[PDB]
Amino acid sequence: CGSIVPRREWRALASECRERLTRPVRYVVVSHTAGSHCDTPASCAQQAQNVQSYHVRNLGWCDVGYNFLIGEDGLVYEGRGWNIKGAHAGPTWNPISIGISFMGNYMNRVPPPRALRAAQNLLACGVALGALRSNYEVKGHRDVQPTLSPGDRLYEIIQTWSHYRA
Amino acid sequence: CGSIVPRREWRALASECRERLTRPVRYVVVSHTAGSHCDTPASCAQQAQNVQSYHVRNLGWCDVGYNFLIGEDGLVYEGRGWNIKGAHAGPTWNPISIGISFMGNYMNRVPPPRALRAAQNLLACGVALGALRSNYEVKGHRDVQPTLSPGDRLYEIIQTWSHYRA
Ligand SMILES: CCCCCCC(=O)O
Ligand code: NA
Repeated sequence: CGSIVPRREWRALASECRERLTRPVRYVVVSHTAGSHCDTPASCAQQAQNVQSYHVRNLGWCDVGYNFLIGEDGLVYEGRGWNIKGAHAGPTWNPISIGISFMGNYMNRVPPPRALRAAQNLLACGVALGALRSNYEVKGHRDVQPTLSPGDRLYEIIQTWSHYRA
Repeated sequence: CGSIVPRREWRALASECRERLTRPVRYVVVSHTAGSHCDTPASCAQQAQNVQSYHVRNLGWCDVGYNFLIGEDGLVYEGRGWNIKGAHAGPTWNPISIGISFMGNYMNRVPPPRALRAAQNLLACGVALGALRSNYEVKGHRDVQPTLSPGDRLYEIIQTWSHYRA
């Protein structure tokens, strides 16, 4: 639960986000970035920077929209974290969910087991902290918004998860 | 609790080790491999293979001697794990300790924060599982055996840890 790459370590611009989530949060929404893939701590720190740059500079958002990002390096990158409302699943789901995004496009490829392990351990951590309900529900991005996110291959994997609910 | 690269994923030779540790284990001994470092899941899986090869083929040991290895990629590699007696700290400490080894030489270098985080969260996981006592003690390799292990720079860092006792 303490094995998250913190904001400063991936050279994140400072957050301007103020809106808080109400703990414990019932929902996890799993997205993909549909961005470049990365499989080294060096390449994934850069990728998290690029995603945040797009969201802050181009979209004018207070921070990277996701609560956490997942690298194919098997590390979790701190986004808005447990306590700050994300921008990842639209205005109905953002206030009542944690958004975790796998960095890449998983339409025609899977994240490696280390990426999946990182995500599953992140969610266990959320329960332990009281950030997530013990009985949290995992949704695919496409289950709550019109998108291919989180990609067909990754979507089929999260459908098998104990906490998945269509 | 927590995330770990399992034996099969780093292509480990099958273990022949049978001798069990008595849970909960009171002591953690921190070593270095004094070997080549690695900072990618690909390079660290190979490094764990190389360390195990040395221990099994050359030293004739039943498995890699460490209970867990720590990569500069920020991942933990499963060694003998929580339940099997290691070969890392000699015949007095092996039966009463978990041996975790940072892959590299930390005489004139520190492990990156992600490596240190991985190790600290591995130990929290051990407590959560009942593998380690809640009041476990961290020892440097050099505190229980005549060696420079775990290297001057890493030794100075583990001296600052909550559970460290010389
Ligand atoms: C606040 C909860 C921390 C629990 C300790 C085990 C963990 O690393 O998740
Ligand atoms: Na002491």
